[PDB]
Amino acid sequence: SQMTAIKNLYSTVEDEQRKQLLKVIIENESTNDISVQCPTYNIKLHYTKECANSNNILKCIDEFLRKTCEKKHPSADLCEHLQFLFESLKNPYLDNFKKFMTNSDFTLIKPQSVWNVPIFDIYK
Amino acid sequence: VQLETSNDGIGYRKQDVLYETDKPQTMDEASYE
Amino acid sequence: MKKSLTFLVHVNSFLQLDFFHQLNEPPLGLPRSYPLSLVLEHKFKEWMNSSPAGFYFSNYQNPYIRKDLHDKVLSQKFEPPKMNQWNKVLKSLIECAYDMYFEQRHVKNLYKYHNIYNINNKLMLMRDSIDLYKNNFDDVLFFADIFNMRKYMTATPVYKKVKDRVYHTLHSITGNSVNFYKYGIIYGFKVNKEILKEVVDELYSIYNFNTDIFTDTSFLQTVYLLFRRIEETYRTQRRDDKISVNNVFFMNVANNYSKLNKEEREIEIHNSMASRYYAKTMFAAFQMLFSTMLSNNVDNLDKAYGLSENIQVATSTSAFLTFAYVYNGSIMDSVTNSLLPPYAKKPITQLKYGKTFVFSNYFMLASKMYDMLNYKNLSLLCEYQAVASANFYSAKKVGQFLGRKFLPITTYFLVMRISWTHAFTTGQSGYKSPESFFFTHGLAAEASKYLFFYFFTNLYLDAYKSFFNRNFFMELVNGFMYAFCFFAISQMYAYFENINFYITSNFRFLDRYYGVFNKYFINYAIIKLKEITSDLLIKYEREAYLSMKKYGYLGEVIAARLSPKDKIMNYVHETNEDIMSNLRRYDMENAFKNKMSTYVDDFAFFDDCGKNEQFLNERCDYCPVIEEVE
Amino acid sequence: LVLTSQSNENLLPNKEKLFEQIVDQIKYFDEYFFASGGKIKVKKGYLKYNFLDIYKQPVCSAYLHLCSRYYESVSIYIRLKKVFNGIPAFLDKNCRKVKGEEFKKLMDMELKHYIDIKKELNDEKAYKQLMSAIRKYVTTLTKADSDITYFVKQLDDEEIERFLIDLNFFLYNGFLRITEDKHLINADDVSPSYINLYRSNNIVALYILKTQYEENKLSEYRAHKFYRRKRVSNITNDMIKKDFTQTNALTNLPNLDNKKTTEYYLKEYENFVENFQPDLHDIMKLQLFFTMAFKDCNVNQNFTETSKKLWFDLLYAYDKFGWFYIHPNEVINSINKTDFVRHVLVSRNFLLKNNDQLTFLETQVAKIVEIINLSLEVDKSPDSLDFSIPMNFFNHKNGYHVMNDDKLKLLTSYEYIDSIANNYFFLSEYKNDVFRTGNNFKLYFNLPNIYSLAYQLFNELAININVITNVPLKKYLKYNASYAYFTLMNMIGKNHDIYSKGSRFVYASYILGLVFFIESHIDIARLKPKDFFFMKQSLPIIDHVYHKDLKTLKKNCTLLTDFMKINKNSQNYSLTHTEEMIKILGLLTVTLWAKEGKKSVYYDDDVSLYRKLMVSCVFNGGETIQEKLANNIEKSCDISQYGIKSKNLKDMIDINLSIHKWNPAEIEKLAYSFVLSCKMQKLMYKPMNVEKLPLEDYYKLSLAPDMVKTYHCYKLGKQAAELLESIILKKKFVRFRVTDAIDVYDFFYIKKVLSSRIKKEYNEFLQDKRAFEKKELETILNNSPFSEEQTMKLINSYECHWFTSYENFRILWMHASSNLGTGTYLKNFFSELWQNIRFLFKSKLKIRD
Repeated sequence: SQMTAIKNLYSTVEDEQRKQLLKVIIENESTNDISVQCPTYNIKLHYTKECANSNNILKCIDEFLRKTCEKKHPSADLCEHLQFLFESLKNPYLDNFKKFMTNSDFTLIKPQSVWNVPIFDIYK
Repeated sequence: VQLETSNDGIGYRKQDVLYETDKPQTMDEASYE
Repeated sequence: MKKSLTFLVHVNSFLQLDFFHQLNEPPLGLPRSYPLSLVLEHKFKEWMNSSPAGFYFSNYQNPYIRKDLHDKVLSQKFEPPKMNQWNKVLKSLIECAYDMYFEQRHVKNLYKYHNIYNINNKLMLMRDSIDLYKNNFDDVLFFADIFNMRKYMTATPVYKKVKDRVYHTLHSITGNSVNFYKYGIIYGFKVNKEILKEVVDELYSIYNFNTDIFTDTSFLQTVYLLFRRIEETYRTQRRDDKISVNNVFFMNVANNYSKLNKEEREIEIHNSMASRYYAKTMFAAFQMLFSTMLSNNVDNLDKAYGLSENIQVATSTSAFLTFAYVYNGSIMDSVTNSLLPPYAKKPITQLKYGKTFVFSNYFMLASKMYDMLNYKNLSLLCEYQAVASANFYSAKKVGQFLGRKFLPITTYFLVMRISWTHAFTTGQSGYKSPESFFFTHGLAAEASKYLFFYFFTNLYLDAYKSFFNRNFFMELVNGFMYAFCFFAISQMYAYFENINFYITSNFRFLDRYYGVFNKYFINYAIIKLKEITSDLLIKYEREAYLSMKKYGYLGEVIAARLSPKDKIMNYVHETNEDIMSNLRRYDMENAFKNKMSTYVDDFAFFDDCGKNEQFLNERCDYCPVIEEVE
Repeated sequence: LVLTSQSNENLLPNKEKLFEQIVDQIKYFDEYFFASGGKIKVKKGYLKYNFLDIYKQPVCSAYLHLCSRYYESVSIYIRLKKVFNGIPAFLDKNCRKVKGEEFKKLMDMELKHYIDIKKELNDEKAYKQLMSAIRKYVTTLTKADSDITYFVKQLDDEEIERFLIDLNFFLYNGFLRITEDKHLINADDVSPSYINLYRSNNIVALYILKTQYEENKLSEYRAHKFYRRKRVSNITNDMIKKDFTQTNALTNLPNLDNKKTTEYYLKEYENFVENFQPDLHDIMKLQLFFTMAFKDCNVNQNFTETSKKLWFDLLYAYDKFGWFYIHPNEVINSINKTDFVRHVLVSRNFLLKNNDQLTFLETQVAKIVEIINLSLEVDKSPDSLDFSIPMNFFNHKNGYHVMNDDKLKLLTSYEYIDSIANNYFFLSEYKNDVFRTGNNFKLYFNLPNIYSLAYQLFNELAININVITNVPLKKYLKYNASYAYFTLMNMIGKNHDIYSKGSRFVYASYILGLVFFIESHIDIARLKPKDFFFMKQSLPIIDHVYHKDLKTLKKNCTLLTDFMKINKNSQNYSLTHTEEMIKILGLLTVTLWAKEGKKSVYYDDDVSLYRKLMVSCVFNGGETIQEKLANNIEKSCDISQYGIKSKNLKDMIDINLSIHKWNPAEIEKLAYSFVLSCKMQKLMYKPMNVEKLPLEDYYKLSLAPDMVKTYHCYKLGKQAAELLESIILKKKFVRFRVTDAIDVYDFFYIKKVLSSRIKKEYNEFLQDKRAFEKKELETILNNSPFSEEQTMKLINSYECHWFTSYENFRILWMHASSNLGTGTYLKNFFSELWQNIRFLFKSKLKIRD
């Protein structure tokens, strides 16, 4: 689990200022909450320039990411992070991602939530 | 609004369901040694 | 008052086995002994699961297993496991671990082969704690001194006059440093039910008649000062010093203990215990007793079951659905005790090993108090908490790996996770105030409505398949939801190691929480329980369950967007005792300003902000203005 | 050396003599005391005697713990007589209302027509001024303190009266005022001592003695400056040798002059009673302390004529030369300045609650130190052997100095101290109350264990050490060694803590020094069961993963033998008698840590591995067995006949010790048999290689001695471990069944030589079991030069160790099933198979006649 993952992490980590910082977390597990929370990555893009021809916004970012993995745009971070992470997720998840840059039928971008109005919030 | 996704997380793999049942709650760790 | 509590099992008897199991060398060819509180924590978990009523709930997800449960319930072949079935197992477990001390290489040389006279005083005390526990194993309860307000004493002794009872002020009651005992020191005693009842009626006859001189929290204060004077009239220079009272490990028995007679050793164990422990035990008896004599709403709380289909039968569906709740109640959830900040955290939920062993013995104290006072339903309802105390390990492991959308159990503990953040999550100088955790909010009562409609749909669908839905089922919820008053109210009794929790204005919490819930439940009895058919019973289930999955989905949403730097959440989770006490008076006083209402509009915000209208984002009940002055 | 056993006829005059020393200590009780009814009387002829020169009398030296109770109860009675008779002189000058002659008329406790002042004085302005006047005199004596002097002034007029009533009640009647809480208290507990004042709630009486009579007169907070002053200079051994030279004992070693060391300790008993000149009534009460102290003369708890002579030596050793286990200057340097408040408060509680249990212990050592003197007086001629071997295989470096002569002996240094530890375990049929401290004439032959007595005081320390933390200090007791070593210094030194001051304990400290050090630093049985699991369970070895744990034994044992040195100085080091007797008493406590039951430490099977190799390590001067034997064999023979490289020499000695239940006395016989054989196989045979062995050279193993045989029987066991691990990982439970578990052993009985291509051979075995069996024999029987009747005898004579017993059959499966014992499905599946595999061993089982 996530509890085991931080315990598996504790062998790998090599700084005592980190190991003490990880020790107090693992030691206080039964008394205190521990949750793993991801950071957001924001996909910056020109909306009207990119999403003009694509059918969906879900379809649109796929046609954006395939431009960047094959390739300076400020989404250069994300396609590094994908190839880094899919290197760690060794056999099944690297192949379908490498297959993703070929097949246009594929959508990597998929909705995690049921979408309602408005789609975008336009910042006054 | 929630959309039920396929459970494939680190805590949420099918492998992790069986692994946490493989080790029982050891009396050694609950003693804090 | 002195004869009321007889301390059966001495500390330094039981302290040797749980705190000091490393010092005990095992008998030969046999592994190292684990501490006795862990073995009584871990065999308590394995007892429920081997006991047949616990077997069905741990396998409730398999449909072919649980139909064997429902068929026994309708045919009344079901009972929850009484703790009279537990104590017989406990007598064997303690006599093992006592004999696994007596078959040690070093005790057997001194104790077995030679005559017992004038042996080392532990080795006699390690014997007499068995011989007392064997004779009275059903009455013994076990307790742990977790919270201590210890003074400072200069360590060259002062002549103590015999008549001098030092604990006569509230300045002699107060503690400079506060010492938590997290590794646990467990001892035992016996409650004489009659002689206690002949005491606490006479104290209630003093308070009720002479209200001229007492208020609620003044009389509660001054009984505890008697319970420090009786604690001091047992203290002598022969047993212990000044310093050895404050330090538990410095306690021993009289140096002439081994030479005394069997009738004289047993009176010495009672005297040697209650020099240090007469306050905490006898006040724990008095706190539950004195509050429920005051509040007029206990009779209305126990005739809820007892008229139509009482739980004393213990085979009815009324007795099933209550225990079916409490086993998934998981008394105070292992998820939520990691959630609660340290001021509102119970002292008993801080033991490093042996939580369920203390809890299952703690709540059976509260059962005997209600069995004194003829509240035989609440005498039974405290047992269920003590009987379902085994799943404290289970409530932790549910949220880790068990399937979220699969288990109704998991969706229950995820909503109750958010119920301790209910007025907290609306924050999107902390302008919000901390909500009262001693109060149980609207989500907690709705979450127990889920497990009732989860189980009673699983019961009814097997009744129409195998085999007056209006007036019976109405008397079932009138039973069931007024149990949830009591499981929410008896949290206040768990904070019995300190007096300063109870001194607040909401001392009779049992009345003012009852009226808040009775206003809530009548407003639920009128509307949703107006029309009841079989079709509606399934209809109210998945209408709730989808909302419970909706309410359960909030914690995955809100927690990812949180920031550590809130000016209030640094302040709520403080551990400085001068800050720990400013909050425990605050949530008790500011308890009932909160309401039992759940709003659907809590997270829809107004996008436009008029500066005068900036309050409409906030949406708490009690919103005091907090203004930054520089 | 077991006193009860009547087996040995050479020692029966020696055993009978030792009892009549113990019976003779009744004669010292008879000569002063008379027993009339149930009350003990002084004899009528001894009414006039002062009893101040008891230290000159022999009954003090023969009853040390009793004579020390006496001169507490006399030194208190002298000093409180000086104070209370100081009052009417001082009442005149510093009180105006009541003068001292009025004080004498008020409280003379001779019967006229209790001594409550206020009902008799009946004058309130006098009373509050009199209580003011006494408080002035008590604060007069406590001038040297600020904190105690503060605590005296806070006392009421009523609370100072109870000091004055009880001080006068003591001097008139000789015993205290225990009237409060009286169910607990016996007869001796009333009797005056520094403990029994404190338990009696007379703390003001302690305040007087703390300031003006005894040292460290400052309070506890200033005591950190005190003990740093009582640090002394280090003493050179050439200073030490000037004292030991004048006497030589029976063991032909230097000894302290015993008439000097006795004369050193008696100065503290002389200065108690130097200038006291008794009245008529004073002798009547000095008899009362003499009856209360020497009521408890007993045949069991006496000091005999040897232990008497030694107990004064170590007091003179510790006070002058600083000769405890831990050096006394080391303890005070180990304390931090803030922590001296904690260390004293442990020694207050530890000595209060255990002064009865300690004074039982210090007598109970005195029986066993008497028998250690009996050990040296055993005739050692017939069990000696005249011839000697050039490397000491059987002599122990830390044995007796008598036994350390370089000759082989039939009874080594072990079996004596193994027999002394056997003295506790031979038991009479009927139970005895040895612990009863009253007067008994009977001589109880059962003796309680000196270790299990002293372990129960370890249990009381390690409780009272855990005041300082709420964590239980389970493994971490080794770092809180200072909280014990300061309590030890208060016992064997002068007990400077007057609230818990008792008699000095030497024998209790030299045991509780070693018992605490064994049960904290180097104990292994009570550490957590996963970690160091192998040393807790004596078993054969099949993989040598465990050698990193073996170096913790050498780390622990060399820490122990550094602890057991009485003198820490090694510049000009020289053994003495008193150090030797404690070193032998040091070896006793190590043995009683190990032995359970009448069987010896080396030969028992219940006792762990770790204790068997610890006890063997302490005798060898902190060398391990595996260090001792490898150093011996490599110089005594050329092992490269047997192909054993000198790196792996220590593994083989480890490998063969593991066979015979981890027995050092067994393998020492094996190794020297190997050394005797290694010299003779070298002349008459061509060398072999046991790490790389051919099939054709298997007959070389048949002629090999018992070490190299089983060291090659390991190599089959190691190989079968690495098949059965690799077969499971290959079959991954797809093809893994019971039938593989049979066939792994079926390769294991057949295969006799380590192979390079192991998995290749096993696939050849599954195809043809019988034809592969012929392939082993046809190679050996053809290629060995011996006849095939002879060669078949050499094969059948040798048996590999894993076959002969069920446990040695077992652990090959237990090696794999522990190496794959993570998951519940992984582990209980391996619990499933082993029931089926037990059916295999019945088929193999044969009997050799």
